[PDB]
Amino acid sequence: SLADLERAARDVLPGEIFDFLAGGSGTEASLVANRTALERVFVIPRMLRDLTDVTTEIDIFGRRAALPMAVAPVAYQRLFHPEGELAVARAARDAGVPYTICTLSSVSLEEIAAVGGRPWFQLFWLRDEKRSLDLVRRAEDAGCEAIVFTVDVPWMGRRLRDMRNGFALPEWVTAANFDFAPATWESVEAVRAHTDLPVVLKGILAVEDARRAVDAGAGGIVVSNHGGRQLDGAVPGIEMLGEIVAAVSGGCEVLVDGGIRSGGDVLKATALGASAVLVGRPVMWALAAAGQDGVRQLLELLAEEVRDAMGLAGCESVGAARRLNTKLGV
Amino acid sequence: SLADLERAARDVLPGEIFDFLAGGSGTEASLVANRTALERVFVIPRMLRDLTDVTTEIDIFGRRAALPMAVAPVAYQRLFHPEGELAVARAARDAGVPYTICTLSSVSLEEIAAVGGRPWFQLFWLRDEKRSLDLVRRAEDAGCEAIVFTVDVPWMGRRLRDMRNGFALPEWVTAANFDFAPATWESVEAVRAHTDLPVVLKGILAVEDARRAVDAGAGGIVVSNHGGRQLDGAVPGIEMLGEIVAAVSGGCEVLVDGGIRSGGDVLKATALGASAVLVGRPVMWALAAAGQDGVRQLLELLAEEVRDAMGLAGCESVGAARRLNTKLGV
Amino acid sequence: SLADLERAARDVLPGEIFDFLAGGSGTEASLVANRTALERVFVIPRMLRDLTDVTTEIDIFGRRAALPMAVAPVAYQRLFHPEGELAVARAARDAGVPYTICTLSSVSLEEIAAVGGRPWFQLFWLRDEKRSLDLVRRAEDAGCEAIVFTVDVPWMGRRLRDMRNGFALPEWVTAANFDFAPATWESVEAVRAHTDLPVVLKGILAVEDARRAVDAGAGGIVVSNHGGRQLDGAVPGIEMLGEIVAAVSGGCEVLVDGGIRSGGDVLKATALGASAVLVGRPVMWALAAAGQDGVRQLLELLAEEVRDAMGLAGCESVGAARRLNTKLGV
Amino acid sequence: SLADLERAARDVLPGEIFDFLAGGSGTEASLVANRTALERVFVIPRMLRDLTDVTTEIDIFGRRAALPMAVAPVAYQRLFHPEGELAVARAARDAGVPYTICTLSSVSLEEIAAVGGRPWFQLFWLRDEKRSLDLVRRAEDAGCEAIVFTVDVPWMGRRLRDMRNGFALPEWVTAANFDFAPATWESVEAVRAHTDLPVVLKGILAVEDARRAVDAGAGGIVVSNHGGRQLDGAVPGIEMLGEIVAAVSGGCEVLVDGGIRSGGDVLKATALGASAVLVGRPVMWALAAAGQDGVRQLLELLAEEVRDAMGLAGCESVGAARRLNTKLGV
Ligand SMILES: Cc1cc2c(cc1C)N(C[C@H](O)[C@H](O)[C@@H](O)COP(=O)(O)O)C1=NC(=O)NC(=O)[C@]1(O/C(C(=O)O)=C(/O)C(=O)O)N2
Ligand SMILES: Cc1cc2c(cc1C)N(C[C@H](O)[C@H](O)[C@@H](O)COP(=O)(O)O)C1=NC(=O)NC(=O)[C@]1(O/C(C(=O)O)=C(/O)C(=O)O)N2
Ligand SMILES: Cc1cc2c(cc1C)N(C[C@H](O)[C@H](O)[C@@H](O)COP(=O)(O)O)C1=NC(=O)NC(=O)[C@]1(O/C(C(=O)O)=C(/O)C(=O)O)N2
Ligand SMILES: Cc1cc2c(cc1C)N(C[C@H](O)[C@H](O)[C@@H](O)COP(=O)(O)O)C1=NC(=O)NC(=O)[C@]1(O/C(C(=O)O)=C(/O)C(=O)O)N2
Repeated sequence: SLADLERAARDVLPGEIFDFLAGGSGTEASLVANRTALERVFVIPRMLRDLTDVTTEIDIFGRRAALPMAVAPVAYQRLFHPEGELAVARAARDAGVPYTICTLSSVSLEEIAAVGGRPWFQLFWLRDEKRSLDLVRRAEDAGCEAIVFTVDVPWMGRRLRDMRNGFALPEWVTAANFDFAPATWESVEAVRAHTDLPVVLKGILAVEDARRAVDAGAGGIVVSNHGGRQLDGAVPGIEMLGEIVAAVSGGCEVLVDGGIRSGGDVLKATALGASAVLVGRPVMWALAAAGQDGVRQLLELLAEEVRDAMGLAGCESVGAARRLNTKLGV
Repeated sequence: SLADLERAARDVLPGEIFDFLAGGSGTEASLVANRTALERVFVIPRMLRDLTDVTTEIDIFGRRAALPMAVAPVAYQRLFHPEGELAVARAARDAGVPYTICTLSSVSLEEIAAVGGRPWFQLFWLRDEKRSLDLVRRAEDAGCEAIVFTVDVPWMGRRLRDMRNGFALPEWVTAANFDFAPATWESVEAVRAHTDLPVVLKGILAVEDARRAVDAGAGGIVVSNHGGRQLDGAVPGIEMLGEIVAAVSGGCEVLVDGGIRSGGDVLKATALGASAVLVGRPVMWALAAAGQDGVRQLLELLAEEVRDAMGLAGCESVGAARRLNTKLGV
Repeated sequence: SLADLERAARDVLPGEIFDFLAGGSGTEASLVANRTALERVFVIPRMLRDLTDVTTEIDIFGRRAALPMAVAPVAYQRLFHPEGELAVARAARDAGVPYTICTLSSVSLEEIAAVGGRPWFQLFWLRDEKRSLDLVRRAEDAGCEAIVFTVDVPWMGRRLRDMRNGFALPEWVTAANFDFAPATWESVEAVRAHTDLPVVLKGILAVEDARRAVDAGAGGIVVSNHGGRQLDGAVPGIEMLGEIVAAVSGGCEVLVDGGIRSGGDVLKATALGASAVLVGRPVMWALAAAGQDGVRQLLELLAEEVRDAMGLAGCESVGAARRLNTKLGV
Repeated sequence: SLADLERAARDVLPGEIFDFLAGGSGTEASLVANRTALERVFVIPRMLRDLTDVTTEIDIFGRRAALPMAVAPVAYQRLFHPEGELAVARAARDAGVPYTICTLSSVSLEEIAAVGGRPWFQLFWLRDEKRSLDLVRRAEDAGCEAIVFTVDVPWMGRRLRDMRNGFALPEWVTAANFDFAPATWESVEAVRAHTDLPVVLKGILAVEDARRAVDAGAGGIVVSNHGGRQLDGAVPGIEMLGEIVAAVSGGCEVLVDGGIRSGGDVLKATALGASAVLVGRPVMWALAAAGQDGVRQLLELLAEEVRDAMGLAGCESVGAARRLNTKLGV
């Protein structure tokens, strides 16, 4: 799987960049808990069903995706490889997986979107509502299909790895969308009224926040502790997903991320009730280790592992994988 | 117990063969979980009962067995020792334990069955229904007493040990029954209508699959994650057994396997409600380390450990061992 | 506490004797679980009560004891020190703690009892009922106050340490009461009708066995997996004690043993509802390391630790310690 | 965070003093459990609330504090640094955090209180009720705002580190308030009738003790196992807090301590329902490593971490942090 890639990335990247990537907030309690949560989940597979036409495809936000997965927004991809966002966006397009353009992309969102595929745009709320809504309109004018409003960063968590490294953006990595402020529910309304694209709230962990996101007109949420990078001691998304799925009752798409490292982890997420996962760090290890061709290989291996895991679980379709039962281990 | 044998086998076998044997799918989460599940189970022994006539015998599929245990189907036994299946089948016969002939046996099922004893036949479903049913008829014509239909291998799991070893069958190990396709419930019907032998579905983990197996006319099931070799993250059988036993309500025999390493583990399986266990890897460690006499010694040591464990638990009979209570530890 | 003593004993004893002492059955799952069970138990202390007259004394089987504790029966004490049972019995008497004379004592039970104090006698059932009942009468004629009928040894568990050591009784260690058979409930009746002493069944783990022991006229039970020396995978006593206490409802004394290593462990046992503990291995480490004076020092340190733990928990009396609540940790 | 400081303190202090500070009673089961309890607690953060005016302030015992935190009473602060209590009290005052003057302060309580700020006084009950009540009156005459009656030390726990070190007060460290006896509920009444200051019972772990403390006229309790220094095997405070909070139903302030090492730990304590925490050992590591300026820096870092954690959890106020939900991990 992806475990060699992690090493290959540790080798090629300067320590302080691999730390920017790998790290969480505080004591990294939430970073590690993301993995322990997935490792505790056991799937109950079903046997003897028709697998003649096993398909990993889903429809999400009006469109077909090849797998129940999107590339998570990860800022400043030129930190990992000279072609940064463009290499990832190309591989994503060719794998039929959505790609989430960041607000802090090291290439302009217009350029990334011209790559084609299914680009989404991740929004950080700026101090000026008009700058925020102009970023939303640019993304929509540029053909982005969803606004992934990041709602768990009223400010960045305390990253002790980057504080200890005195890490700072190299001169040659820029925020290309530019020549910030806590978001609120009113900020969500402002975006929702400005766009006809689906608004996807990223970083929901409370059941009542899931519910309110539906009330608020979200088309989706991402059940996420931000890869353990925001509140240290935040519950993992994976530990809140089943509850959140039951409370939303079909009222928006429910994605999850944090620690997805395999196809089997995708199967577990789907059996908990997720519509799709986001994968972050692994796509940046592939990017670091081998640029566009590395990301394309990661996405093919993940595509094979999802298909393998589904069929061994008796699931012809992602919808069947959602109906699987689970059992929690120790 | 068997722990020396494991070492003795590691010594004598080429690394890549010991890996074929020892390995599971994916990250081996289900391989390890099989052991953690049994280690969590504590038996509540009963005291002061009559042990004058302690007997480990059971009746299963019309016939007496000496212990609540059969040899699991393990392909290509000539990988482990020159006499392969014949050495194991001889030791099994002389120990009064059923032996499961594989579809991928490295000696023909007719030869293995001529050894006598209580041979069962494990069926992999082939692409051609007529080849499948002809393998069933051969087994029945050859005096096999049960068809162990393996229902958890629509295709083989991803074995990272064998992928990393680029492992492949030596020239001198053949599939002797030959000069494959996902099974379904219709495949089960096809076998059930073709034979009067008991059909035993191997690889059931879902309660509703157990129930349906009874509905379908199975004479037995094996509650099994295939030794952690199929879906990585599949629940252990041992973790589903009690639920499955309660749902079947006596309607077929319920075997379990995965990680049985002692007589006490046999006692635990029986106290959870299993009719019998299958033992896989340990019979191949004995075979590797000492051929027929090694398997016979393993089966005598297991026979002594089962009898010891039963009497220390106050059980004169396997039926009394099924009535024991358990308590789950950490 | 006792942890230095363990080392001091490892130093002075031949490896194979320290193994006779330290060891359990099978994989020692039940030996280790005894410790993990006590370590999981947290006491909820009470504050601000009157401690003016804190007393560790109890009345058990008609008589006062200085602490809620007795010395467990441990065979062949001359293995650990030349004065063997006599050194332990002297220290026990002078500490006001009952001492359990073994059926396999390396000094005659008449000699051990002449030491005075509060000797109990542990009975193994022999093949001949008349030899058994004659051992009971000797103990009673010798002034023993209780018969501790060991009911968890229809035969000795498989001790892999002693099998691997080919351990056997030295020539100079004898069974002094001599110049065996599974006990049953009828054996219990036979003893109960032969003596007016309290009969204490040692090795009860099932709730229904506790209840039946009361029905049968037992004056006590010892909730015990025999220090993990009998069924490997037997639940720890400490894990069944609260349930057993509730089911007996005051109908006999309920002792527990296995892994008691401190006064705080005595407090935990009492807060679970035990009347008293037995301590085995620690009394033999003291004996090995320093003979009679070593056992007397162990008993004084345990006496101080029990008194300390009780007062820090707000308990003036052992009866108050039984009313404490507990909380189970991980 | 504080983890470097711990090392810096280990370096500068004599082993036997760092052990006086770091150590618990018995096997330190309760010392370690304090940390495992906090590490098991996950917060469920809320998103998208107004953080325009995030404030860490609370009102407690009539007065504003800058953070939900006080310095715990820790005896003989001149052990850690020449300025001992005065350095800590100065830093506490300037950080707007209450400081708890000990009965065994190595500077007189009148001197410590002249520093100003929000001094509380911790009371150990003496053999003579009149000495006890005269210490209470001195504290009140000296402008202390609360009496923190320590109710979990009828006598000091067995500190094996200090027994093994034969540790004893250096000649140059004195008990400055001087030129002891178990407290009871009558002792609590005696203090309550002698002072109009709030009486805060420190070392409550039982629900019924919490309730009785309210009945008794306490203004507060501290849910505390005394940093694992008193009963070894005492439940952690953090494990009883939620239950205690629910039982008090607003009837007194409920503080907690034991193992608070960060702002996130403060957030966890508050989400469990605590009014405020006490921090002990970390304030003495800062003191040892850098005297007054070290304590002031610790309090600024803790102040920043609390504010960070609150905002990442969507809490504008400590009252909002109390309403957060939690989820217990493994
Ligand atoms: C290096 C880096 C950068 C980001 C992010 C993650 C990493 C690892 N994230 C979090 C991801 O989208 C995301 O939830 C996953 O990382 C968590 O899952 P995973 O890596 O285990 O698969 C991001 N999530 C977002 O919504 N937006 C990002 O820009 C996003 O937030 C920022 C940022 O812009 O600087 C951070 O610095 C940070 O999150 O710590 N950027
Ligand atoms: C080397 C090897 C080979 C097999 C199998 C196991 C091993 C270890 N199994 C699984 C066993 O029957 C079985 O459930 C036990 O192995 C699991 O228990 P255990 O070894 O812990 O006691 C097999 N179970 C079957 O129903 N049929 C086999 O042929 C069986 O499946 C195949 C195969 O034919 O190639 C596999 O390669 C595989 O399972 O991974 N073969
Ligand atoms: C070396 C030795 C010997 C014995 C026993 C224990 C040890 C350690 N026991 C078990 C104890 O009475 C007892 O329950 C405790 O050992 C378990 O608690 P602990 O040592 O953790 O405090 C014994 N319990 C009994 O009722 N009778 C003994 O003679 C007793 O049983 C025999 C025997 O006679 O040979 C054993 O060999 C054995 O138990 O394994 N003898
Ligand atoms: C070195 C030392 C000394 C004390 C105390 C703690 C330490 C570490 N305490 C316990 C604290 O107030 C307190 O609850 C915290 O230590 C527990 O939390 P933490 O250090 O993990 O943050 C104390 N709590 C009190 O109410 N009074 C103290 O004097 C207090 O009790 C005494 C004493 O006076 O000698 C002790 O020796 C002892 O507690 O073990 N003194």
